Amino acid sequence: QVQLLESGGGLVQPGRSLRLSCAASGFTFDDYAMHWVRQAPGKGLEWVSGVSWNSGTIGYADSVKGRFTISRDNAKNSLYLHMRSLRAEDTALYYCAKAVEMVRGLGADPEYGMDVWGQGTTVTVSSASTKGPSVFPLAPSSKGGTAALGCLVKDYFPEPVTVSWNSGALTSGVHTFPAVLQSSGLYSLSSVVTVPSSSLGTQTYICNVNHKPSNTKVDKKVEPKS
Amino acid sequence: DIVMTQSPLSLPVTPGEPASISCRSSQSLLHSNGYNYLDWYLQKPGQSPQLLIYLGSNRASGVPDRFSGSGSGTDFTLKISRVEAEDVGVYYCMQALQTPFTFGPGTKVDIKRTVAAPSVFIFPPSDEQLKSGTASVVCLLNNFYPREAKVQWKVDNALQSGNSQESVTEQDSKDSTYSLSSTLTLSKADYEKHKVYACEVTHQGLSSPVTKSFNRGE
Amino acid sequence: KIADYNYKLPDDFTGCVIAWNSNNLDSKVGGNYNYLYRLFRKSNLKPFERDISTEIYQAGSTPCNGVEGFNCYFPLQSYGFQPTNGVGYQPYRVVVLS
Repeated sequence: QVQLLESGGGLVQPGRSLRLSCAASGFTFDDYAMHWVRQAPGKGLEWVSGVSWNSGTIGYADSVKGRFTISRDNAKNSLYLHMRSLRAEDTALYYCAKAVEMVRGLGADPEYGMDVWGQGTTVTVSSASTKGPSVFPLAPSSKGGTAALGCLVKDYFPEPVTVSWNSGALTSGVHTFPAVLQSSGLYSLSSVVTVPSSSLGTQTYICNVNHKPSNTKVDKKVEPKS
Repeated sequence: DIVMTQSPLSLPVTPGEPASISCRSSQSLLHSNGYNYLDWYLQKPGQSPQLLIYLGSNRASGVPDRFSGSGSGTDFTLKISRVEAEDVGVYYCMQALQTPFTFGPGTKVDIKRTVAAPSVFIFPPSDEQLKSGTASVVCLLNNFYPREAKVQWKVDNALQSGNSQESVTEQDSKDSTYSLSSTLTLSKADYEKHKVYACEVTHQGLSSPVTKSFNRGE
Repeated sequence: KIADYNYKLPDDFTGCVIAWNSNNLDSKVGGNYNYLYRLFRKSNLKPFERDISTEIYQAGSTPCNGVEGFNCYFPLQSYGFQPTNGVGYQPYRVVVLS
């Protein structure tokens, strides 16, 4: 049972020193190569750092030359990564893992083998002010056909929020599209539901929004501006 | 840095026939022993990235057997031989001859569906929303398959880039539904100085790229 | 510095020391900038110590908060292992067997 525990998350300011710890278990630690993989939120996955079996730093990425540190605690089977001078975009969903290739198996030291991704933490590297959530009804157009109406959650911070539809009564057609991030760390999502168009009168249209950090549970309503 | 490309950017394949994806490099991955260093990796929606195959043909015990490796010199291919609808997901390839390591663009593979002309709607922002100081004009591209259909926001026939963000949902199990909410951001002053806003959709089945345009007020 | 702040070897050594040039390997295409070494620390290590205290070196009382390079000295010094590696500049790999 190979296991990797990731710690070092939470709300952190960019530009500040950061400490990330990954604990390894279920396999002999200090005989394998090891890897940190960058993963910008809202984007793909990219290699950021690594280290050899002998605890030798592989190097650093293009934009982070000579300002991160990767080290290995061989005593308690752990690995640490320290970051400095974060910006808004150096935020990443960093992942920890090891290498498949064994010492004296199949020249040169084998260091590839992205194999067992420990669930990487979600270090939130951003500096945004407290924005009161702005939920708003995307009103239904008078659409035979299928009506499309929504609720938009914009200018809110922190990002964690939840939208339910008619308190669970409306389940068919709900799609909460990802919140587009703006220049000033502003979040703007739109939950859109397609509903039968013959029930514009019998249905009172409510959406429930939950901003847990602000304890904002609001039962708003969608009405066509006409 | 070694130049790497993945082709094609997306290939919809039918179960029952093999598939060929390719990664192209700017350097020959041959070594003194003659072994390339291209390793293929996979990820599903909701999954962390996962391994596919080592070095294409140099194999370790336990790797899946349906994924074959071929190619030569600088350019190699991953071949999907055994067919299943699970093969859908994103693919990546790595080079280990020179440091640092780097991912390619990565490509997404999905099961093909019958090509449907999209239903396009357009939604003017509400006035009380307009009071906030920005106009959020909405376009709805419902049921365009594949995602190849492109969107063009036009205020008074403006060819523009930026300020338009199109959110597309995950592949809905119903007819591979692809629903897109396109938000166009306009200034409060810009709203009142122009009249018509047009969301244009270009789809393969749409011989006429539809132009849903609405006007201020009604 | 190599003793106090780089690596405090125990004064008594029961074994042997071997060092050798690694210019052709421990040097990147145009300088091995990825390799650093610990020269900045206000505290002394125990002999044979694995110090993972890579926190920003603060020789004064400046509230760095994580800020580096402005009254907040970077803990490490950068080996420039370029093709300019001479007899004193070469990367000498060192092993002590105790």
